[PDB]
Amino acid sequence: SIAQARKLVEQLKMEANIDRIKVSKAAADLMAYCEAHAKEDPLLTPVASENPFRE
Amino acid sequence: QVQLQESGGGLVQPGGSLRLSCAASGFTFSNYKMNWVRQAPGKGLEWVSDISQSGASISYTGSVKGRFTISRDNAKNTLYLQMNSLKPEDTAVYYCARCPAPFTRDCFDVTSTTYAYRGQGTQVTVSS
Amino acid sequence: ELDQLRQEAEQLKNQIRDARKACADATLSQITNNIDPVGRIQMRTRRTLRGHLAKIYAMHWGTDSRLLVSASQDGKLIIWDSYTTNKVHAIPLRSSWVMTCAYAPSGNYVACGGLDNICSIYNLKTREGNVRVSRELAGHTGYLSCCRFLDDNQIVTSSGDTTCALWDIETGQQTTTFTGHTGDVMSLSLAPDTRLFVSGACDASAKLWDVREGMCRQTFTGHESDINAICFFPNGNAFATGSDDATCRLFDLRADQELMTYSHDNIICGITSVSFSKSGRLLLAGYDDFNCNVWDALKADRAGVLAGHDNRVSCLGVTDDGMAVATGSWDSFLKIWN
Amino acid sequence: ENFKREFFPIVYLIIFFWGVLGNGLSIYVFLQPYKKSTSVNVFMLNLAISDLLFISTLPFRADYYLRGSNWIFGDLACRIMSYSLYVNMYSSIYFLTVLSVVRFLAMVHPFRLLHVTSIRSAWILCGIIWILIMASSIMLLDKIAKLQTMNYIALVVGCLLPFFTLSICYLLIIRVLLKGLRVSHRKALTTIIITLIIFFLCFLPYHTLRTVHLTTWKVGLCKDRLHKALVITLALAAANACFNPLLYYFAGENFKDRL
Amino acid sequence: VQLVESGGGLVQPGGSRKLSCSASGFAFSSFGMHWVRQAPEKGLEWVAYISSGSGTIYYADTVKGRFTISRDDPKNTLFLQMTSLRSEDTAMYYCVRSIYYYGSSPFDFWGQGTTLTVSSSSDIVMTQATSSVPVTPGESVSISCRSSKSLLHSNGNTYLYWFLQRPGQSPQLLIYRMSNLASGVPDRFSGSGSGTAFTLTISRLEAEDVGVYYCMQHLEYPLTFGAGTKLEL
Amino acid sequence: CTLSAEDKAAVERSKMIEKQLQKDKQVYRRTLRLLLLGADNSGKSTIVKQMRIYHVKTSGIFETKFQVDKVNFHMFDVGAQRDERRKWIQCFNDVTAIIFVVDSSDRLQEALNDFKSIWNNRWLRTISVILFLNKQDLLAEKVLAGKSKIEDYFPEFARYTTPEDATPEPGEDPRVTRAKYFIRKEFVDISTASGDGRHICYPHFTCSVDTENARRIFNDCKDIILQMNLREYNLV
Ligand SMILES: CCCCCCCCCCCCCCCCCCCC(=O)N[C@@H](CO)[C@H](O)CCCCCCCCCCCCCCC
Repeated sequence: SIAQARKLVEQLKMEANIDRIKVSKAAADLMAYCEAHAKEDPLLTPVASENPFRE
Repeated sequence: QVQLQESGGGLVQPGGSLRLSCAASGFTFSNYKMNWVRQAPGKGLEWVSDISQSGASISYTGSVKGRFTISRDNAKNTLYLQMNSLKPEDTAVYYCARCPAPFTRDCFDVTSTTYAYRGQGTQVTVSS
Repeated sequence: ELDQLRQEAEQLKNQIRDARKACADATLSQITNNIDPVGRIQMRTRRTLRGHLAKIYAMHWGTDSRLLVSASQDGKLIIWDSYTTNKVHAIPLRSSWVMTCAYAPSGNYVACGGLDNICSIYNLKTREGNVRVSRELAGHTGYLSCCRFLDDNQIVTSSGDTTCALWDIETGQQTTTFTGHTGDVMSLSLAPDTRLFVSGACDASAKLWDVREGMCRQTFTGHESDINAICFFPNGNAFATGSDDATCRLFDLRADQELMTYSHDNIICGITSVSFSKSGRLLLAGYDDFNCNVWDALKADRAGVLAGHDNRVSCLGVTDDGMAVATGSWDSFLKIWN
Repeated sequence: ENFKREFFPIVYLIIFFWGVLGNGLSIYVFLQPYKKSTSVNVFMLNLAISDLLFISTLPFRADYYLRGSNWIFGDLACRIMSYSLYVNMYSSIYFLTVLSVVRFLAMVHPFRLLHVTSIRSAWILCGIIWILIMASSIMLLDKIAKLQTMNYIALVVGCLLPFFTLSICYLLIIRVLLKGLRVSHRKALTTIIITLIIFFLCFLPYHTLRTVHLTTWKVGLCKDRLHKALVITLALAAANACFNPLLYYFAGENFKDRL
Repeated sequence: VQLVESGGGLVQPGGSRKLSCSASGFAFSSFGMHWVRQAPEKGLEWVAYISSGSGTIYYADTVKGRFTISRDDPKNTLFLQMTSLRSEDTAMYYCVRSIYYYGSSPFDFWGQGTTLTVSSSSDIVMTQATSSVPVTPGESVSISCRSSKSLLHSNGNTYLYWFLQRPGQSPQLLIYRMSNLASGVPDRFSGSGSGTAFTLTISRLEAEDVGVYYCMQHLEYPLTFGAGTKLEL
Repeated sequence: CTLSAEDKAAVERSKMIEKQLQKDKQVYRRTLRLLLLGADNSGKSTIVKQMRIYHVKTSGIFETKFQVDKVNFHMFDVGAQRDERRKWIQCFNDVTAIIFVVDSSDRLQEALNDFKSIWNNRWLRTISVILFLNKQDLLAEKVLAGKSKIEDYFPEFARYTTPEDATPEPGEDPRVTRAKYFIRKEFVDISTASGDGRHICYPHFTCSVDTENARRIFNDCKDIILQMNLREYNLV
C-alpha cells in the first residue's frame, strides 16, 4: 500500500508550503468586490422596467 | 476533516474481554447513525452493530448476538464496543464507521472498499 | 515497520491545521458585522418552462443570458427560448440518465453526459438544420456528475471515479486527469478566467485544480458529509459548497480555509446546487425539501426563500447577465425567477 | 300541492354553508400547478364548479320560502334560477359518473392507459357534457309549465342510466379489491361503499318520488305523507353538494396532500 | 444543401404547369420555406411561403389564392401547380429556406429555380440609392436602401436582410437582421443601421464581390425587395 | 400582435416541438422502469438473462427491454459503477419496483443490511422493492444435504418453529422449508418495521432455472401500479 499512501503524503507537503494571507486580506477582496457590482446586480436592485422578464 | 481515531485491540485470549473505544471529531457526533465493521484476513469487510442516533436502537449480525454491547456517549464524542466470549474466529481489524447522511435511518455501503468516514483501524488477536 | 509514512502524513495534516489556524485574524461575520443587511428577497416565476416529462437534473444557461438547456431523466435536452417559452431545440438523448448538461460559451454546442460514463457533445449551430453528436468522450469508469466547457475545444468532466478530466473534442481524448479526491466528485465549476477550477466531491472536502498540468493546487476540508455542489464566486477567489449535511459553506482560495457557514436549525435536508448571482452578495442555494433558499453570502443570514416546487430542487443557475435564475427540479418544471 | 314546508329555510342554509366552504376550498386548491397537473384533475374541478354554481342559487330559494310568495322580487328572473337549480345539479351527476369511470379504468385496467390525455381530451369531454346538458334542459326557458315528458327524459337519462354506470363501475372496482390487504384495501373498500350508499340514498328516492308526485298528485289527488317524503327526500338531494366535496376528496391522500 | 427544382419552360397564358421542387441535402421537415422570383432585367419578388409543419401559409398579392404552395416531407419536395400566369409574372424562380427560432438566421441558402417563359396594397417597398456606383477594388462601398415602414419591432431588433446576385449563380445572404454575418461570408461585409435608413459597409471588392446588392424585410408579409444596386468592377 | 413574423414562426416551431414531446410522453408514460440491484453473489446476471431470452466496454449502466402482456418493461442493470452507491441510487427515485436480489444460500447479513438501507432511504421510499431470493435450490442442498447450520450467523433459527405454511412445494423437506421461510421472514420484518403503507416488499423464491420471473414481476408490478392509483385517485 506504499504506492498510494506515499502519493497522499507528498501531496500534503505540496499543501504545506503555501504562504497564506491573513483572512483580513480576503475581507477587502470579497466585500469590496460585492460592493463593486452591487448596483448592477439585478437580483438585488429590482429592475422592474428595464428587464425582459416583465408581464 | 472527518476524523475517527479509536483505541483497543490486543492479545486477548480466546474468551477474553476487550473493549474498543472510538474517538470521533470534526463532525457533530450525535446525528450520525454509526456502525461497527471489521476486516478479517483472507476475506472482505463485514458488519456488526448499528447503534442509532440517540442510542435508541441496536442491531447485530447473528454471529455476534448476545456478546457485544455498544454505547455512544455524545458527551465524549466517543463510540464503544466491548467484547465478551471471544472465539478465535472473530479476530479481525475493527473499523469505526459512520453514516454518509445525517438525520437518516440508513447506511449505504459502510462496508465499502473505499468509504471515507471510517477510522484508521484497530486490530485484535487471540490464542496467545 | 511502514508506520513512519502514516505517522508523518498525519503530522503533515496536524501542521496544515495549525498553519490554517494562524491566519484567521477575524471571522467573515466580523468583517460584515457592520454591513447593511440585504433585506428580504421576493422572486416570482416569470416563466415556467414546462414540457419536461420526468425529473430534471441539469440546467445551464447559454452565455447570452437568454438560451437555456435542461436535461431530464427521460432523456431530453430541451433548449428553451426563456423569453418566450419557445423550445428552440429538443435533443433525444441516448442514455436517459443524464445528470449534467452544458452549453459552450459560444453557444454552438451542448454536452450532456450522464450516468452512462459518457460525455456526449451535441452540435447545435451546424450548417445543417438539426442537432447531432460531434464526439463521444468515453474514458471515465464512473458516472459523470458535471461537465463544463472551457471553450468550443476543451470540456471538463467530473465523474464518479473520484476523478476530474480534461478533454479535446476533435481528438476525443483526455488531455489531463485530476486524481486527488477519495470519494466520488459531484459538481464542477470552472474559474471565471478558466485557468483553474474547483471540484466538490464525496469526501467532505473540495479541492482546487489547476488545469494546465493536472495538479491539485490546494485542498479545503471542512464539511461533515459529502459535498453536492460547487460554484465559483465571480471574482474567482472563493467558492461555495452545499453539502448533504444541510450546510452551505464559503471557502476562499488564498486564505486556504473555511470562512463562513450558511446554516439554520430547521434545515435537515442537504443541498443539491448553489450559485451566486453576479455580485456575490447573493448566494442561491438549492435545497432538497422541495424549495430553494436565498442566502446573503456575506452576512450569512437567510434572506429570501424560493418555494414553488413540488419536488426537490436539483439544478439552479443564474444568468451571466444576472437577470434570471432557473430552478429545475424533480417536479419536472423549470422556473425562471426575477 | 301542500308546499307548506318549514324545514327548507334552515336545511337550505345549512347545506349552503357546508357546500360553499367545501367547494370553495376545493377550487382554491385545484388551481395550482402542483407537479404535473393530471388528466383527472379537470373532472374533479368540474364537479367542484358544478356543485358551486348549484349552491350559489340555493339562498335565493331560501329567500323565496321565508316570505312565501317572495321571488316575485325576481321580476322574470325566475326561469333562470329554476334552470340553474337543474342544469348543473344533473351536471354534477355526469361529472361524478365520469370520475367513477376514470377510477374504474385505473384500477381494473391499469395497463391500458385510458385515463389519460390531458388538457384537451378531458376538457373537451367537459365541454361536450356542458353543452349537451345545456340544450337538453334549455327546453325549460321558453307556477309550472305542464310537460311530464320532460321528467321522463330526466329520469332515464338523468339519473337511472348514469346510476347503472357507476354501480357496475364501482362494483367491478370492488371485486378487484377483495381478491397488501389491510390499510390500502380496507380503507379504499370502505370509501367506495360509503360513496355508493350516499349516492344511492340521495338521488334515487328523490327522482322516483318526484316522478310520482307529478302524476299522481297535481294531476289527480295525493296524500300528505307522500308530500312529506318528497320534501325531505328533495332536501337530502340538495345536500349532495356537500357530501360530494367530502366523499370524493377527503380521504384521498392524493388530494389531502395538496393541502 | 443542393436545391434543384423541375418544370419551367414555355407556358401558355392558360396552361397548367407543375413547378415542383426537390431538395435532398438538409433537414427539410424543420425549415420555413419561402419562394422568391426575379423579373429578368429587374428586381426580385416575394412569392408563396410555407412554415415548418404547415400551419402558417402567407402569400403575395399576385398569387394570393392562385397556385397553392404545398409540401411533401417524406419526399423532401415543395410541390406546386400554376395555370394562368398573366404573361407578366413570367420570371425565374428560386427555392429558399428560413429557420425561425431565437437567434436563427433566415434565408441562409437559396436555390436555382427553373425559369419558365410565357408565349404571348398597403405593403412596404425597399427604396434604394443610385444603382450603378461602379467601383474598383480597395474602396469602402456603403450602398444603402430605405424602408417605407419603420423596421424596429418591440423585440429590439431591426429586420433587414442583405444579398447579392452574380452573372450566373444564385443570390446569397450577406447579413441577417441587418447586423449579423452569414455562415460562408467574409467578415469584410458589415451592417450599420438606424431603423428606417440604413446600409451595409464593404471594404475589399474582389473578383467575386461583384454583383447586385438586393434587400428584403421580414416584419410583415409582403416580404419586400428593392430594385437592386448593381456594382461594377 | 406584439410579436413579429419570425416570432410567429418561432412559436409555430415551439408548438411543433410540443407535439413531438407529447408523442414521446405517450411512449414514456406507458412504460415501466425497474432498477435491478443485487450483489455479485446474487444471480443478478441470471435474472437479466432469463428475462432477456423472454424479450459498450466501460458502460455505466446497461438495460434490457422486455414485455410481458403488451406492456413494455425497461430494466436498468447498473453497470461499471463504483462500490459506493449513495449518489447514483438517487437517480431511480421515479422507477417502479426496484428489483432486489439476494443469495439465500450464503455473508447473507450484508444483503440483509443493504436491503434494510434501501428500505429506509429517502427517495427510495414510495418505491416498493421486489425480492428475488436466488440459489433456492442451492439452499436446498446447503441445508438438507450439508453441514453448515444457519444457527450461527443467525442464532434465533433453532427457536423458530415455522408458521403454518400455506402450501410449500411438496418436494421440500421440512427443514428446507423452515430455513427458506426464515430468510423470507428476516427480510420481511425489516420491510414491515419502517415502511408503513406505501412501500410494499414482495418476496419470492427464485432460482437459476425459474422461468416465471418475468410474469412474477408483471403481477407484483401490476399490483404496485394499483396501489399508486388508489392513492392518487383520492380513492384510498
Ligand atoms: C324550488 C323547487 C321547488 C320547491 C323545492 C323543490 C321541490 C319541492 C316541490 C316539489 C317537487 C318540485 C316540483 C315537482 C318536480 C319538478 C317539476 C318537474 C320539472 C322537471 O321535471 N324537471 C327539470 C329539471 O331540470 C327538467 O326536466 C330536467 C330537464 C333536463 C335537465 C337534465 C336532463 C339531462 C339531459 C342531457 C343528458 C346527457 C347529455 C349527453 C350524453 C349522452
